Amino acid sequence: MSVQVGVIMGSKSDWSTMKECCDILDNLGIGYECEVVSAHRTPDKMFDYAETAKERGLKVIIAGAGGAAHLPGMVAAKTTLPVLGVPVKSSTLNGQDSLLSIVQMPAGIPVATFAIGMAGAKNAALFAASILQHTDINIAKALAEFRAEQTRFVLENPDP
Amino acid sequence: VQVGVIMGSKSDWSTMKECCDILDNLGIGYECEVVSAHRTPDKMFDYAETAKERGLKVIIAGAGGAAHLPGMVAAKTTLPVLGVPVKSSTLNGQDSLLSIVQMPAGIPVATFAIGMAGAKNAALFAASILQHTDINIAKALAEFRAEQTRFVLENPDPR
Amino acid sequence: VQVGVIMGSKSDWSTMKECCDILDNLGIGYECEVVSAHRTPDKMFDYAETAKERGLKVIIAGAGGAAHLPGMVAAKTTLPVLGVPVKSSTLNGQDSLLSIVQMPAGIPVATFAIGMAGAKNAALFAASILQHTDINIAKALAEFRAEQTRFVLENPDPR
Amino acid sequence: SVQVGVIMGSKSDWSTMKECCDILDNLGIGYECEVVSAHRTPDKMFDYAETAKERGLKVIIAGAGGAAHLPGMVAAKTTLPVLGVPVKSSTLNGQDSLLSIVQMPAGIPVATFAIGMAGAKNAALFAASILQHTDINIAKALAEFRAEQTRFVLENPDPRE
Amino acid sequence: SVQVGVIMGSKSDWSTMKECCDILDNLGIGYECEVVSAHRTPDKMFDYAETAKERGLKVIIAGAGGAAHLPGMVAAKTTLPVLGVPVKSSTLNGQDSLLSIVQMPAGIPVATFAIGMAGAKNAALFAASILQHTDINIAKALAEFRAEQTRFVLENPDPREH
Amino acid sequence: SVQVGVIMGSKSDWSTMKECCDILDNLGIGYECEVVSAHRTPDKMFDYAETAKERGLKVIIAGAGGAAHLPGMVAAKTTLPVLGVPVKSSTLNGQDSLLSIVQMPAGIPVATFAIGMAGAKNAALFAASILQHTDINIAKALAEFRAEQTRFVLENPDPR
Amino acid sequence: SVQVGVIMGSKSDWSTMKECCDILDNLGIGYECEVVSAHRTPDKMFDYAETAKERGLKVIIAGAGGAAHLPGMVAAKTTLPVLGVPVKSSTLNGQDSLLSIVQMPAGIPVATFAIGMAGAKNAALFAASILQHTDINIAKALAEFRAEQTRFVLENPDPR
Amino acid sequence: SVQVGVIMGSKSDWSTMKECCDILDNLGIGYECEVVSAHRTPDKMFDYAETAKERGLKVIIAGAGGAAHLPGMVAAKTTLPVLGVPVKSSTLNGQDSLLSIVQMPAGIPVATFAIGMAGAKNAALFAASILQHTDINIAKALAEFRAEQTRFVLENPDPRE
Ligand SMILES: O=C(CO)[C@H](O)[C@@H](O)[C@@H](O)COP(=O)(O)O
Ligand SMILES: O=C(CO)[C@H](O)[C@@H](O)[C@@H](O)COP(=O)(O)O
Ligand SMILES: [Cl-]
Repeated sequence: MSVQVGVIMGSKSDWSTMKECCDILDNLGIGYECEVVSAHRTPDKMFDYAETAKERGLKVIIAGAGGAAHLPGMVAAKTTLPVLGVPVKSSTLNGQDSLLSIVQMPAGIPVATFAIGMAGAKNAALFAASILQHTDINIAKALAEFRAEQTRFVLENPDP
Repeated sequence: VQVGVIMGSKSDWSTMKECCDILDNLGIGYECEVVSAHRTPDKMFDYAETAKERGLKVIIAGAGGAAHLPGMVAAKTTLPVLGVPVKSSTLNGQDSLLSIVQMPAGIPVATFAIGMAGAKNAALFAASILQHTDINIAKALAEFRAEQTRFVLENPDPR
Repeated sequence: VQVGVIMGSKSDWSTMKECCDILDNLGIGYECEVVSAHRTPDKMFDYAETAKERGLKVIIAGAGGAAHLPGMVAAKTTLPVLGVPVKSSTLNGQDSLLSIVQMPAGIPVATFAIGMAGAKNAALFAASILQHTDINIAKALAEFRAEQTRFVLENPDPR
Repeated sequence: SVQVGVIMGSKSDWSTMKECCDILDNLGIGYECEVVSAHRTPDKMFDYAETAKERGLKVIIAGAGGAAHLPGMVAAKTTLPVLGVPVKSSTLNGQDSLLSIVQMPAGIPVATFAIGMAGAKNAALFAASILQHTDINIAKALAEFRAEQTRFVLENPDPRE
Repeated sequence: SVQVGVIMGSKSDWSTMKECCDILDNLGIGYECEVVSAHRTPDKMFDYAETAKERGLKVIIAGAGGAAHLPGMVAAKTTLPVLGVPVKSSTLNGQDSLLSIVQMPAGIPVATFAIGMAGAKNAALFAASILQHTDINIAKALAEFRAEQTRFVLENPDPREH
Repeated sequence: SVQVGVIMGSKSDWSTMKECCDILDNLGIGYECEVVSAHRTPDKMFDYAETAKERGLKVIIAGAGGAAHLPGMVAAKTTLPVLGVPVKSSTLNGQDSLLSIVQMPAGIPVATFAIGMAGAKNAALFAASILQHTDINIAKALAEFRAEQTRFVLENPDPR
Repeated sequence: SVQVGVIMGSKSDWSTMKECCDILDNLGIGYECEVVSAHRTPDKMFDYAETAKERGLKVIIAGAGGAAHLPGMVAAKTTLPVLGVPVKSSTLNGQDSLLSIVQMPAGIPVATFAIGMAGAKNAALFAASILQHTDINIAKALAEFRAEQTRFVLENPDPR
Repeated sequence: SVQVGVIMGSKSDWSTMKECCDILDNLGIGYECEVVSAHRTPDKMFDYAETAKERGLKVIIAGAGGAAHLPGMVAAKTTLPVLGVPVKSSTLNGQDSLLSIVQMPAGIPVATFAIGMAGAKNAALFAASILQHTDINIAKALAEFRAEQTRFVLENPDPRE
């Protein structure tokens, strides 16, 4: 698969959330790369990643971070590509800090924000597919089939 | 007409007008409509079912309180849906924000800041989806960002 | 079958089972079913539409996170809908609660406690609705209350 | 006939609770409205709840703010359905009242609506939905209300008007 | 002699409320402890509150969680000072308990303490500070409790101790 | 004869704490009211607390907002009952004030009342409930105030 | 001599940050103030942080609201102490600003003060306490500021 | 030479504040660690803050939880910089700790860091940034600490294994 989505995260500890993103991208046939890019510890690398993403052929960036979560916003500041933000569940405040740090962007620089934790990691991937589908038949198909199968799974198991 | 801007009531217009203003400035075609998830549920379903074949590429949906409009629209279209939490009078949009962003795995809504900020940013995010296949939008967005940057650099000492 | 007990997903069963248990204890006919607002939106609309003609008098709906199921069922039936916020793993049901209870004026949802307490109480409130027309349910509910009172008066010493 | 009791802790709740009464007025439902304080008139409170059923009330709608105990205590003392409206406190924007009403432990339910006027209105509309089952006038009036709110959106689609 | 009434909505509050009683014991203060539910035994709760003063009680400590109404409804039915302990609720970690107790409007006070066992302990120590004014031995015991807690920290300054 | 000390961290707390003092005046209870800052006058605050019992005070009522330390630090320096009134902060509507006062660890209690003027009123009424035991005049005036407020609601049942 | 850089995300933050500047003036501390937007002028922000030490700045005070990333991103790019002032957001009363600034994971600290003008004033006062070691005039001026504020409460005990 | 005083309200804070001291050790900064309770040892508290400067301290790092008053009260009684660490509380996950420390009114500042271990570590690292001007060895050690944390991310980009 050609490499269309960049999945980045603040530290290695985030993997247990962001893998669930990568797993879905994999299931949908979507080419991606994943990298640890810290906004606070590797600020220059973060700018360089953001700046070059479009000319490296990426179409969407999914960024995950926790606590004072700046990674998605600062990446969005340095690329015109759509940036999707995953608030990672923080051990002290259960991701309330993550969520507000990402979602409350003032006007001018957007970050599309999804649910705290794994659910938003999964949804970021599916939203990335809904971006890439307009341009890519197999990804359009794969997303259609995912939705059809999740719908079937609930229709087939009505008795709890 | 590539963007559908919708909201639960006319009371949301003071917020969503700002979304529309940015789409105009960027030369992006849009329609704007009151579509209530609770009071016009059948029209909400129809709207969402037919958006793609009507040629819409993104839907931007605002709602406050128990804000169900974005999520229910996303349930019924594969187009990307952008959720704007409208500031509630009682809880300052905290209800709006959680009701929109906390979608469980399977049906995503891209959520932006509470109020006017999220409205603008939704228009600007839709621009970044649409630039990929239209160079007039790429020009217009580049320029928008160029100008907002220039604006800040022109006024450095606030005294 | 007078009470429809529904939920967004199977994971909600550990909560919603306690609702059904109460209805059993009180001799109230019910059905329980997984109906997803986001994954089976058409089925949902259908369930809500046909509920009255199928004989249901009340619908009890549980959901967690961005909890849209009760509001949307309420939008599509004239029957009273009771909302149970299910405890979400990240925000302890704060999101579920606000997503259910903060309905704007026009379409109500009667909301109960987050978690098991709300599930049990939904079932009891449905009994309080249905007692008006059936003496056996009135007796059952009066007995349940008497039992819970006796349980505390007879066990006054925590030591 | 007087089928719904609308009660509240204090007259300062009236600006919220009046919106509940105006909706019952419009649906042609008979009600009484009354200040009954859980904290300042606890005995009258118990009395009101105790006698509601014999007085012919079918539903009680109770509003309060702060440490809002009125809905839960009435519910403790009557088998009638009680609806709880969290009144917007000046300090925490009704978050205290919401939790105080909605977080009832298993055994004594209170049907809880939205903080403030939205909940007040919805409380009334929800009382209509309980009462409709045995009052054709009420079934009619509630269907006309929902038809109207639906029509109003369909006929005014363009917010730029 | 029985001067403090310790009450709570349910037996599941005992793991918290037991800590209150332990302190009352240590300070030599007479008390009774009883489950009295505002929602399931509202009439017994009125009865308890009503009769407290004429039964010789001087303070009531009430614990409850969730939509915690016990402390405030007791306070509405007695002239005695009532101390409220918010019990840590499973769902909202006692945030519901705390607001349902402390946010009483003007007219009927409930002195409120910290969520959970910290508040249970402090409710007892606070009742001791009410009673000390007319009870010499309780004054003595409270002085000594405070002296001993100060000494414990003075004797253990180095957190690396092992 | 002065039995209640009413203190507060700054003059701006007066619009709240005046309501405490006004109830004390109506119940016939002697008090003094003083600006005592935990952060700007810590030595005076220690001294006030240390000498309160000696000066004849039976109860201290302390208001503060924000990072509200006055009630708790006074309680640390007297064995008298200390009543805390969280004053409504401009930024967080008294949430910071409430948590700063009520969440005392075991060992040093502060009796905490509602945020703002309702808490100020109730601290006074609660001080009365402590003082009534040893003073029949305070017991009578408190009893009347409750009978008054009950009768007012009872006599005005129609809110219109 | 310019030792403190006072920066803010936008002109609208000046209503808050002016109070910081006013206290620096009173303390006789040289400072500069500049609008530096993390999200709209990211390159300028990296340059400001990078060049601060060589320009002779000793402390940076950064104000921001919403998803407030300015203080954290400046701190990532300079080893100077960075003080963060959460600006009161119109929507969430600065709760988002506060969590966005204070919740920095281990590695890159930001010293955080109160939401709003309280924090703006205290950041100035705290910058003075860092600088006082290095300058006897700043040390005396801080000493006096405190002496005055203390005296002001001792001389004015009656709140009525 | 002891330049930083690390204090805490009780022994149950050590699991957090130990992480602050570890970092001071790694940076070669002299410090002392002490249990000083604002509520149980208020006099010792005042004396500790009073004498800080004359005993050679340049910065105080104070940790506390719940109604966390230690950091603010020490700042009211010394002219030295005080750093505040919110200790995670069992009931409210350090939300009380944070607000009790950070929301200091104008006049007496406390520099506040993240709730818990993250904040304890960052207190240490912020203290080092105050003191680096003073000792070229401390500036070297802080510069190296940062380099090391950056290297760990730049050299380990793929989180997969
Ligand atoms: O003081 C607190 C917590 O001690 C907060 O003000 C509460 O309001 C919080 O529990 C949120 O509640 P909801 O958002 O669930 O209503
Ligand atoms: O996300 C929510 C919704 O429940 C809140 O708005 C946060 O603000 C909360 O985490 C409180 O934060 P503090 O009270 O710790 O500032
Ligand atoms: Cl920023």
